[PDB]
Amino acid sequence: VPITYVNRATXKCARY
Amino acid sequence: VTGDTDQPIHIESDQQSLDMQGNVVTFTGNVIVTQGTIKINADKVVVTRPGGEQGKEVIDGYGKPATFYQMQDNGKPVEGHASQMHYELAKDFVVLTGNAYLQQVDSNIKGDKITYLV
Repeated sequence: VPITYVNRATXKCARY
Repeated sequence: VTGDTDQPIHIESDQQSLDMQGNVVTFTGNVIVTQGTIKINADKVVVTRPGGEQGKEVIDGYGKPATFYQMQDNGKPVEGHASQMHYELAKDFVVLTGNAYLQQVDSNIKGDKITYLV
């Protein structure tokens, strides 16, 4: 299952 | 009425840091981790990314709240607490440590750490 996160401190998201 | 293994890992927090030469992550501030029915909660997580393998990275969580919760439609809740938790990508290994506790219909254990796989 893939790792994905959302950055509260800019507004946008990533996989890593 | 939805899948948990069906959905991606959702993660959020307020600090985020990475190093490409350090090969490591930090998140900080009340890290929430969820997939469908699963809820897992910490203040920090660590992951080492070697690369060359693909999908052998591990998600080591620590700091309070340090709680687990799940609710199945099949009349089956499960919840627990520890100080430290190992979570992973498919089956690889799982353990909860530091005053670990877990309860379910057919299962009741507590101690320093609980042995239970994925």
